[PDB]
Amino acid sequence: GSKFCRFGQRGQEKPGIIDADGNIRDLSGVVPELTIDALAAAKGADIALLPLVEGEPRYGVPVKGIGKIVAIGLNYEDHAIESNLPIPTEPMMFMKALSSLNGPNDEVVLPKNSTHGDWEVELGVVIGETCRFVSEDEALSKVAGYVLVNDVSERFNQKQRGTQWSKGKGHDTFCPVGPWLVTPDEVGDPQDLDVHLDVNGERMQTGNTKTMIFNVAQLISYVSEYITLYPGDLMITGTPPGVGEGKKPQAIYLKAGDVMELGIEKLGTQRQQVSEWRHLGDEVFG
Amino acid sequence: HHHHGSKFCRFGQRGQEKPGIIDADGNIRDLSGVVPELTIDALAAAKGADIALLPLVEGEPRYGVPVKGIGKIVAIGLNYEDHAIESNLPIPTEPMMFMKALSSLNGPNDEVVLPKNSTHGDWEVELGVVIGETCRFVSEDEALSKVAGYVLVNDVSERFNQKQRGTQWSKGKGHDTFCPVGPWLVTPDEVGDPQDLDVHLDVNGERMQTGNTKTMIFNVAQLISYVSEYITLYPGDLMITGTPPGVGEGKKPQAIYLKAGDVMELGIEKLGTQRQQVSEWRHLGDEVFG
Ligand SMILES: [Mg+2]
Ligand SMILES: [Mg+2]
Repeated sequence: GSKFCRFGQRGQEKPGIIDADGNIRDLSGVVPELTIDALAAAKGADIALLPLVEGEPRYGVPVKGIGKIVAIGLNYEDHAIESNLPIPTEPMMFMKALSSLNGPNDEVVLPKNSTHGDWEVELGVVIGETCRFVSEDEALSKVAGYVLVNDVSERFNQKQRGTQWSKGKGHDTFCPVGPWLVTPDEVGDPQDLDVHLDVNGERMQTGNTKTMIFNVAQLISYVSEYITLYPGDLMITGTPPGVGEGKKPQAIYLKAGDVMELGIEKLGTQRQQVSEWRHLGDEVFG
Repeated sequence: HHHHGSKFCRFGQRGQEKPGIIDADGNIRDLSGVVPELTIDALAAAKGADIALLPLVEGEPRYGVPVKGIGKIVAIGLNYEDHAIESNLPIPTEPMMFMKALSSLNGPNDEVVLPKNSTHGDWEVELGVVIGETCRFVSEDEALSKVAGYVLVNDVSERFNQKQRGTQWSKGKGHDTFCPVGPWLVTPDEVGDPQDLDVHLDVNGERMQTGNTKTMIFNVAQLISYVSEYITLYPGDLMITGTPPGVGEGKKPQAIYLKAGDVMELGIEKLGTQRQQVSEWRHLGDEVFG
């Protein structure tokens, strides 16, 4: 067993594992919650003895207890070329507000009066062991698994209200994560995964993680010199070309009624409906 | 449910802190018989506790972060009018925001460990705001009602990592030990007006920063209201609201920075005091802070 998930309504999710047929099996008999500490027991469990889940439940964020999210800026060489930007010599880092975390298929709500909402399919890395000044040679051994991410962005809030990108990155619902935490033995080389994203069934982003400027090991090593990564932390590693902001002749942005569909090889798929802003009340996402 | 305010704290070694309240004589009183931990959800029961009945805490225990469960830290850039004048910077038309990585959180008097090869370490005394109720597109008129209390903060900064390794400030703000918070979570009825509090920070006994929150450009209510349109603030979240003039980076004729052996001492009216000793980098191993 190498694909883990969390299923059910928000705030009520249960731990699960994806069997060889693609069905969810309930892990509640083995571990109470899918946390990083629970991975060893969930990885050792006998799948054929776990009950099948009924009712076609919602996928939640596949790991409970993500403490913070570190985000990487320009990190695809073919993206740098398409934007006519220089190759960064060290990775741009910014924080992806934890309150943006959402389920993989959950509704994406555009911010108030937003006309610059944008998509960013990204490889997410979930840390398994504390990363504090870790060498590049040892970095990948600190990884618990990989996840599919959409780094949803508001380009006006990101770039036209100051120099700090996080202002356009932390909105409610702007970090769909999942549906699977896939352990490294199943993922293989994280630097050979096909990546894609469509909007309304029209392909917008195509790439492969081989063209990352800083690979996952380089990113973990660098980040750990500035910000300690603890088990459960998520790092989102940048996006290939094809974001709406870069479309020619004119940029293309998200609008109400759009449907985003994205996937990364071995990490499953996401589908989000995009809705216009409304006041989301006392809802606590994640 | 009285309207006189409270000074809450957490006391003990790391990972073993207990909930406390400060009495009028400055003693710590043990709250463990009333609530098991000093969380936001615990505040209701904690504020109704009769201080005179609680045990005196003996000895001089370490103060921890005064509230458990801070989920994230939102930080403001330039936000004191006198700082804008001393730096000859424009008065902002909207607040600069960045995120202070949660792993920088530390107790109020805990050692500050400089990152590797740091010669640009710097101090920033700030008024911290702990959120008590969810803030989502909240108006200025209702913002302060969402506040659980106020805390003293040092927004410790590595100016080279902050500004000379790219444009994103968080890279020089998230280092281990770079957000000492405390010693007290002070509820609004005790603080009074948050926009009339004296602020200071000394380094090795020499006064570096002097100010008063009356010169804030965006007041606390305006900051909460603005931030809440871009990022939802949940109970327990911390917002650090900027710093008065006198940071080391701004000293004339030459900037002055932290070095191993330096002592930072800071305070804000009604919020207590902090003291941090500064150390050269070492590998902190598997230690967890906060
Ligand atoms: Mg991104
Ligand atoms: Mg500051």
